[PDB]
Amino acid sequence: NANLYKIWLILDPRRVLVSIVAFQIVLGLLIHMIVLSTDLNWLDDNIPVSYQA
Amino acid sequence: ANLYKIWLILDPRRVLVSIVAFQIVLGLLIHMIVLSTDLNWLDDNIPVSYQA
Amino acid sequence: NANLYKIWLILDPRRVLVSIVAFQIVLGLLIHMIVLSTDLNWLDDNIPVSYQA
Amino acid sequence: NANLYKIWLILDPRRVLVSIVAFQIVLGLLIHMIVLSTDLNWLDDNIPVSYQA
Amino acid sequence: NANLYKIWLILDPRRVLVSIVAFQIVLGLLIHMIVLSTDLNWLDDNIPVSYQA
Amino acid sequence: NANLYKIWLILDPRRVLVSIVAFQIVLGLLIHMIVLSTDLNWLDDNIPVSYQA
Amino acid sequence: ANLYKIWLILDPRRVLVSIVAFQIVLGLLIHMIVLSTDLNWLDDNIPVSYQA
Amino acid sequence: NANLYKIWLILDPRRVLVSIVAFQIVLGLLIHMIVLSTDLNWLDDNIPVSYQA
Amino acid sequence: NANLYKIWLILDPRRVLVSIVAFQIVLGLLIHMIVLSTDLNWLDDNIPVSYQA
Amino acid sequence: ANLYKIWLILDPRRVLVSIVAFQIVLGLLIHMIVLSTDLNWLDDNIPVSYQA
Amino acid sequence: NANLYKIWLILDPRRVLVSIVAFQIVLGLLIHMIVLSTDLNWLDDNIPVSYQA
Amino acid sequence: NANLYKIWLILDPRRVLVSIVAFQIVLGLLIHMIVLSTDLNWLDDNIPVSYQA
Amino acid sequence: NANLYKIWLILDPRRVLVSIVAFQIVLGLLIHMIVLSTDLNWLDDNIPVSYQA
Amino acid sequence: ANLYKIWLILDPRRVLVSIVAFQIVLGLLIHMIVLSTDLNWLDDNIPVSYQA
Amino acid sequence: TGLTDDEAKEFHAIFMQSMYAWFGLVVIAHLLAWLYRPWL
Amino acid sequence: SLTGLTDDEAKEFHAIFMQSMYAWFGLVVIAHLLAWLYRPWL
Amino acid sequence: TGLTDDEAKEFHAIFMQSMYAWFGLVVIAHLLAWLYRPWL
Amino acid sequence: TGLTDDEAKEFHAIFMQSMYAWFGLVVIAHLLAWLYRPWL
Amino acid sequence: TGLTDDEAKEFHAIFMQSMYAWFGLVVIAHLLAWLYRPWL
Amino acid sequence: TGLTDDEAKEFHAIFMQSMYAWFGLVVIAHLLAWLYRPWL
Amino acid sequence: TGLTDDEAKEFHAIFMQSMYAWFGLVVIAHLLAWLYRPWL
Amino acid sequence: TGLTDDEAKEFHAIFMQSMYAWFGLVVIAHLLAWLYRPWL
Amino acid sequence: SLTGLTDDEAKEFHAIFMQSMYAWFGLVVIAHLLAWLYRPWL
Amino acid sequence: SLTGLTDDEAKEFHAIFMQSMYAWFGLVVIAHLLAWLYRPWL
Amino acid sequence: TGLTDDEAKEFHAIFMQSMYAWFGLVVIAHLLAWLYRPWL
Amino acid sequence: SLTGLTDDEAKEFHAIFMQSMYAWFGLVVIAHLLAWLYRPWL
Amino acid sequence: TGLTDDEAKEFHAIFMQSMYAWFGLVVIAHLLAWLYRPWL
Amino acid sequence: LTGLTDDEAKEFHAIFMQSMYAWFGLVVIAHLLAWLYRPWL
Ligand code: BCL
Ligand code: BCL
Ligand code: BCL
Ligand code: BCL
Ligand code: BCL
Ligand code: BCL
Ligand code: BCL
Ligand code: BCL
Ligand code: BCL
Ligand SMILES: COC(C)(C)C/C=C/C(C)=C/C=C/C(C)=C/C=C/C(C)=C/C=C/C=C(C)/C=C/C=C(C)/C=C/C=C(C)/C=C/CC(C)(C)OC
Ligand SMILES: [Ca+2]
Ligand SMILES: [Ca+2]
Repeated sequence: NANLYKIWLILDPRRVLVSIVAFQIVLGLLIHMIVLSTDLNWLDDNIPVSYQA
Repeated sequence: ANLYKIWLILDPRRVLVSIVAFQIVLGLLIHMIVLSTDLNWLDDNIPVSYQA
Repeated sequence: NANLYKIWLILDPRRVLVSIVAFQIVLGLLIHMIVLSTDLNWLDDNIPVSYQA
Repeated sequence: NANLYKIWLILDPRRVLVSIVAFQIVLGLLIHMIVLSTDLNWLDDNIPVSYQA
Repeated sequence: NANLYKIWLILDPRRVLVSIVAFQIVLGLLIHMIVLSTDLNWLDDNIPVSYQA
Repeated sequence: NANLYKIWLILDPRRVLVSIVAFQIVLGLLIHMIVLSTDLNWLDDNIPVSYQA
Repeated sequence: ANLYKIWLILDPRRVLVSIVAFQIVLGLLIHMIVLSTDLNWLDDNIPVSYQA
Repeated sequence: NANLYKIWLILDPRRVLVSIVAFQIVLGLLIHMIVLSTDLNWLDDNIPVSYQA
Repeated sequence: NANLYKIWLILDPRRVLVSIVAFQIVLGLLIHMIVLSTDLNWLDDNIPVSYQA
Repeated sequence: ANLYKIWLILDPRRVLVSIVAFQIVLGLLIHMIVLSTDLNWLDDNIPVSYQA
Repeated sequence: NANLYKIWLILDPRRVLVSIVAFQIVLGLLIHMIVLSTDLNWLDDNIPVSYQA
Repeated sequence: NANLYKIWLILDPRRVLVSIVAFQIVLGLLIHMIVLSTDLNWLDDNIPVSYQA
Repeated sequence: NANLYKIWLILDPRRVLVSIVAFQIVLGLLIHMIVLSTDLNWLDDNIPVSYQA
Repeated sequence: ANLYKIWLILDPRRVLVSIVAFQIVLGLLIHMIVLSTDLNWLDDNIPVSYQA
Repeated sequence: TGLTDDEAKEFHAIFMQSMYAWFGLVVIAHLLAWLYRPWL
Repeated sequence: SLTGLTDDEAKEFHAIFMQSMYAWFGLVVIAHLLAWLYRPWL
Repeated sequence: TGLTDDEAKEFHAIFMQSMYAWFGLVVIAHLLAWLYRPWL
Repeated sequence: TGLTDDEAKEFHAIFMQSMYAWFGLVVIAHLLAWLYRPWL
Repeated sequence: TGLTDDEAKEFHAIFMQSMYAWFGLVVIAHLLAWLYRPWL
Repeated sequence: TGLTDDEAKEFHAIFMQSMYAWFGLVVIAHLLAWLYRPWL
Repeated sequence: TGLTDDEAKEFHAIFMQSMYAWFGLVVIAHLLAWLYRPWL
Repeated sequence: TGLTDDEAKEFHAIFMQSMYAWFGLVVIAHLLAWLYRPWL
Repeated sequence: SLTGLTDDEAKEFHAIFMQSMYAWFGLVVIAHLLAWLYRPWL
Repeated sequence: SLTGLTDDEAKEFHAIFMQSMYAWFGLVVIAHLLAWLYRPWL
Repeated sequence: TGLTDDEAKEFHAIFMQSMYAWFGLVVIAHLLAWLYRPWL
Repeated sequence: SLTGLTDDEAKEFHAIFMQSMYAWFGLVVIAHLLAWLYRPWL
Repeated sequence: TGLTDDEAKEFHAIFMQSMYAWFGLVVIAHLLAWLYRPWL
Repeated sequence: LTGLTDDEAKEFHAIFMQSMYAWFGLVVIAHLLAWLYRPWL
């Protein structure tokens, strides 16, 4: 809609930005945790070579 | 046709905050629920197994 | 009776609506979990085909 | 007696209705949970057809 | 005695009825749980027939 | 003595009645549970007949 | 002979309440103690065993 | 000394009597429990006869 | 010294007596606990005779 | 081009404190995470084993 | 030094005496318990004779 | 920039110094503990000679 | 320096003395336990003669 | 050369108290750490075992 | 409690009537339960 | 009174409460009849 | 408690009557229980 | 609650209409679920 | 406690009478228990 | 809430438009997920 | 405590007399217990 | 919130352009991650 | 004084305290003599 | 403004913040280049 | 503490005398304990 | 100025802070050089 | 602390003297302990 | 800030430096003795 800019007359910009930043950082950490525990792991998969040997 | 008066009872700001929080929590919960079944897309060796 | 519309002169509409919404969401989640626990499961039942294979 | 309608001059109607609603909902949930665990279960009894097989 | 109707000049009626109702409901639940655990059970006793088999 | 009726000029009647009622109910429950555990049990003793069979 | 002045120091009502409570608790405790010895009167198959 | 009666000008008689009574009752209970655990027990020692037989 | 009687101008007699009596009772109980557990026990040593024969 | 107004909403001091704390915590977390994989640089006997 | 008697113009005598008494009692108990657990025990050492046997 | 010295018009110097000192001490302890558990240990590696043996 | 006697214009003497006394007593106890735990024990080492036997 | 002004920011009394407490705690910690290695001086049977 | 005497009389009458009705219902229910599953 | 309700309000509330409770009991009875026709328990 | 003397007399009379009725009921119940399942 | 009579009547009308729509949606959903996996 | 002297006398008399009655009841009960199940 | 009537109408219009856009996105995503990994 | 001197004398007399009676009862009870079950 | 209308317009413009830049960077990163390790 | 006692009261309390402490110690000594005559421990 | 800063102060702070952030990112990039030259992980 | 100089001096004299008596008693007790059970 | 320091005080503090930090980093570098000379880890 | 300068001098003198006496006693005790049980 | 004047800071700094240097000298001597007893490196 063209009159969507009035959303900032209801929501306080400062809290919106702080919540966005915190939620994005937490989501990044959580998704990295989730991906690390599958077969898509990039650290402990001996590519290119194995270094503990 | 007079449903637009629902905002004369419920405060819009709290409604929007609750909707956003509930939708995010529901998305997380449903993704975790689906991950644990046989519909998993990460640890299902498609297209190729990478650890091996 | 035909004078049932006076129930809103005793109960506050706002709290009634909030309680209804919360109770319905909680009941929906609870019933979906209960149905998932039984043998009516639709996710992990190998229909139409097994994917972890 | 025929003068029972004075029971609302001692008990407040609003709290009476709220307590009735809450108690009935809790009782319904509790009775369903109790009946589910016996041999009257309607979900996990393979009727009409077993779906996980 | 015949002047027992003065018992309500010492005890407040509203709290008396609230306590009676709560105590009776709790007693009913307790007696049902007690009876269920004995050999007088009516649910898991395979009468008239067995539904899980 | 014959002047025992003065005991109510020292003890408040209302709290006396409330304490008596509560103590008697608790004692009844406790004695029924204590008797149930011994060999005087009347529920799970297969008299007149056994119903779980 | 002047022992009746003991009630000018101790409050009568609290004395009576304490006496009643202590006696009830003592009765329960002594019945518990006796119930666990060989003086038990309930589970001693006299006059006849009923769970049989 | 002969002027020992002044001991009540320092210690309050009421608390003295209450403490004496409470301590004597607690000591009686404690000594009875202590004696019951030794071979001086008078209840479970089959004298004069054994009743659980 | 000969002017030791001034120690009561520093220490309050009442609390001194209460502390003395409490500490002595606690010490008596503790020393009986300690002695009862050694081979100096007088209760459970079958002297003069064994009563729970 | 008017992004410099972001400091008329966010307080400069708390922003700097939060950045410093978050960066330190992230550095510790990533070093610990890397230490537990096969990319470890301490317990890999390179260039030589010292305990032996 | 000869001017040590001024140490009571800094430390309050009453608390000093109370602390000394409490610390000495605690130390005496602690040292007796420590010595009891070594081979210097005087109670359970069968000297001059065993009493339980 | 060349106007970085204005950073002390925003951050209080005293708290900055205290935080720096505390963080450096904690980091030193943490890094000295982390290295000790690896094969770079300098205490328990029998160099130049074993002392317990 | 020769003007070290001004250290008491910053540190309150009373708390300094109390802290010194408490720290020294605690240190004495701790070092005694540590030395007892090791091979330098003087109590349970059967010197000069073995008691308890 | 103007380093003597650090006492115009930091209070001397708390500085000395913190220094003393930290040094005592560090001394205790390092003695415990050294005691548990093979550099122990108490239980190393030198110059002679005493409980033997 | 603040109740007068006539209010006490009326409350006692209604309380007695309700308690007797409740007891009659319990008695009927126990008669049915005994007819179905005797316990004594 | 204690609650503040008048007498006519008490009468009206009692009438509506009785009607609603009777409707609820009728629905429960029908549901139990259906459940007995499906899965007898007694 | 604030009670007068006549009120104390009336309360004592009613209390004794109720206590005796309760004890009579308990005695009858125990008689029936002994006739069913003797324990001593 | 402070509501007048006309406001209560209007709220009742809208509440009844919305609850009926919700119940119709639920009924359709259970019809589909029964057509997929009969449970009774 | 605020009690007078005559009140103290009356309370002491009633207290002693009640204590003696209670002790007599206890003694009778213990006699019956001894004739039933001797413990000493 | 303090909102007027015109503000209520405007908020309702924007809320409904945004909710419909969100639902359209959800149904497109579910169509893609069904074309990838059928579950029913 | 607020007690006078005559009150202190009276309380001391009664306290001593009661303590002596209690000790006599304890001594008699211990004599009986020794006649039943010697422990030393 | 106290914001005027022109301030709301300016904030909305900057917020939208920043969100679009962030989404573009995320899309590029996901393209690289797919070119390295395909998951679907 | 801190406790509020005068000097004569202090003297009287000291005399009575010493008398009571000595009586208590005498009783303890007699009891320990009897306990030694029964069960020597040293 | 809510924070209380003027416009020129905001501009100066933004300039210095950008300069410092870019320097920090350059150092991070160099460190990651060295770490890749030592132990390749991808 | 509020003490004057003469009070401090008198307290010091008595404190030293009492501490010396206590130490003498301790020394005698350890002499006896060494004559019974030599630990060193 | 939130912290209440003048411009000249800020300049002097920055100079002293920079000097002390550089000295600390020099000591750290020397210590790490010695540690690498003794026990190489990379 | 409120102390003057002469009081500081006096306290320093006494503190140093007492600390030196304490250290002398510790040194003597450690000499005896080394003469009994050498540990180094 | 702390209330100290400009000369008190100089005096405190001089005494603090002297005491810290003495403490460090004692530590160095103790570590020298420990190295002659138990060489750890
Ligand atoms: C093989 C190893 C060697 C050894 C190697 C070394 C080396 C190397 C060093 C020491 C040092 C010390 N060793 Mg060593 N040491 C050994 C075995 C011991 C044994 C033992 C029983 O085995 C003991 C008791 C000690 C004790 C000591 C201390 C004398 C000293 C540490 C003091 C300190 O930390 O300063 C504390 C500093 C302060 C400034 C404290 C000031 C005191 C204040 C006034 C106290 C007030 C109390 C305060 C407020 C706290 C309050 C507490 C609460 C009220 C409870 N070592 C063995 C034999 N040891 C160190 C040393 O000598 O330093 C000179 C040192 O460098
Ligand atoms: C086989 C299963 C599929 C899958 C099946 C589905 C299905 C079906 C759906 C999703 C949806 C989502 N999936 Mg997916 N999804 C998969 C695996 C993932 C993984 C992962 C690491 O594996 C992640 C991180 C995600 C993440 C996401 C989100 C983009 C989205 C849920 C957001 C939400 O809750 O909105 C709630 C947030 C708000 C209401 C806040 C307001 C919205 C803000 C302002 C706008 C942000 C973008 C918005 C979420 C739109 C997303 C579209 C994206 C551009 C793709 N999916 C796999 C590959 N996924 C849902 C979706 O796409 O919604 C459109 C959805 O219906
Ligand atoms: C074999 C079993 C079927 C199944 C059988 C049923 C049956 C039967 C029902 C549902 C219903 C629902 N199912 Mg289903 N459902 C299945 C698996 C799922 C899965 C999943 C990941 O597997 C999800 C996320 C859902 C989710 C849903 C919700 C859309 C809905 C419950 C919402 C609610 O409680 O409203 C409560 C919320 C409120 C009252 C708030 C007020 C209304 C708000 C503003 C709007 C709510 C959105 C509305 C519910 C959307 C409905 C549109 C379509 C019917 C989807 N189902 C499987 C495949 N499901 C219920 C339903 O459809 O209701 C209409 C329902 O009766
Ligand atoms: C073999 C056993 C049968 C079964 C036997 C029975 C029997 C017998 C009864 C129920 C009743 C109920 N059952 Mg059933 N029920 C079964 C399995 C289910 C399952 C399931 C997922 O398996 C669900 C979700 C339900 C749900 C329900 C509810 C509709 C209802 C309890 C509501 C309540 O407590 O009102 C309490 C709430 C209030 C008092 C609040 C006031 C009223 C509010 C405003 C509206 C309430 C909703 C109303 C009950 C809707 C009626 C729907 C129709 C009856 C279908 N049943 C199986 C299939 N069920 C009871 C019932 O039907 O009551 C009429 C009942 O007597
Ligand atoms: C073999 C053992 C017997 C048995 C032996 C006894 C004996 C003996 C006694 C009871 C008594 C009681 N038993 Mg029975 N009882 C048995 C099995 C049961 C079962 C069951 C499900 O098995 C239940 C629910 C009960 C319950 C009861 C209560 C009716 C009563 C205790 C009430 C109370 O504590 O008053 C305390 C409450 C108050 C003081 C509050 C004041 C009074 C209030 C206003 C009304 C109280 C209700 C009144 C007691 C009902 C009496 C009517 C009839 C006597 C039944 N019994 C079995 C069959 N039972 C006691 C009794 O009958 O008392 C008269 C009693 O002496
Ligand atoms: C082999 C071990 C001996 C034994 C060896 C000793 C030795 C040795 C002593 C005791 C002492 C006591 N023993 Mg013994 N004791 C034994 C077994 C027991 C048993 C038991 C059930 O087995 C009991 C209950 C006791 C109880 C007692 C107390 C009478 C007394 C400790 C009271 C106290 O702490 O003073 C604290 C009292 C107060 C603070 C109150 C102040 C005084 C009051 C006003 C007067 C009341 C009487 C008072 C307790 C004096 C006791 C003398 C009695 C007349 C016997 N002994 C066995 C037989 N017992 C101690 C003692 O006799 O003290 C004189 C004592 O020295
Ligand atoms: C195989 C993996 C490599 C390794 C790969 C990397 C990579 C890649 C990086 C680091 C980075 C760091 N590594 Mg490394 N690192 C390894 C092993 C170590 C070991 C160790 C004992 O093994 C230590 C103590 C460190 C410590 C460090 C820090 C210097 C730095 C993280 C600081 C930070 O989070 O700033 C956050 C603090 C702030 C933002 C506060 C503000 C700045 C303050 C005022 C000054 C900070 C000092 C600055 C970071 C020093 C950098 C100079 C040199 C790079 C040393 N690494 C192993 C050997 N390391 C990061 C880095 O170098 O950043 C430049 C980095 O990108
Ligand atoms: C093999 C080991 C020896 C033994 C070796 C020693 C040695 C060595 C000592 C003691 C000392 C004591 N022993 Mg011993 N002791 C043994 C077994 C016991 C047993 C027991 C049941 O076995 C008991 C109860 C005691 C009790 C006692 C106390 C009398 C005294 C510690 C009190 C205290 O800490 O004062 C602290 C209290 C205060 C400072 C408060 C102030 C003073 C108050 C007002 C009065 C206190 C009473 C005073 C201690 C009386 C002492 C007189 C005689 C010495 C008995 N010992 C065995 C037989 N015992 C210590 C002692 O005699 O001190 C003089 C002591 O040095
Ligand atoms: C093989 C591994 C080496 C070793 C490798 C390293 C390396 C690499 C480093 C250290 C550093 C330190 N090591 Mg080392 N270290 C070893 C084992 C030890 C042992 C031990 C018992 O084994 C101890 C107690 C220490 C202690 C120390 C500290 C002196 C210092 C860390 C202090 C700090 O965090 O400053 C933080 C404190 C502040 C910021 C407060 C202000 C400082 C005050 C005013 C001045 C105090 C002295 C200061 C710490 C400088 C020390 C002078 C000399 C370098 C000793 N190391 C072994 C032998 N160690 C670090 C260092 O030397 O820094 C200079 C360092 O880089
Ligand atoms: C104000 O007053 C006016 C003027 C109105 C006058 C009125 C005065 C009146 C009416 C006064 C009335 C006074 C009364 C009735 C007083 C009664 C006093 C009594 C009964 C006192 C009894 C005292 C008993 C004592 C103190 C006994 C002490 C025993 C002790 C401490 C025993 C300890 C034993 C131990 C620790 C044993 C341990 C050994 C074991 C074996 C337990 O260890 C495991
Ligand atoms: Ca890799
Ligand atoms: Ca050694």
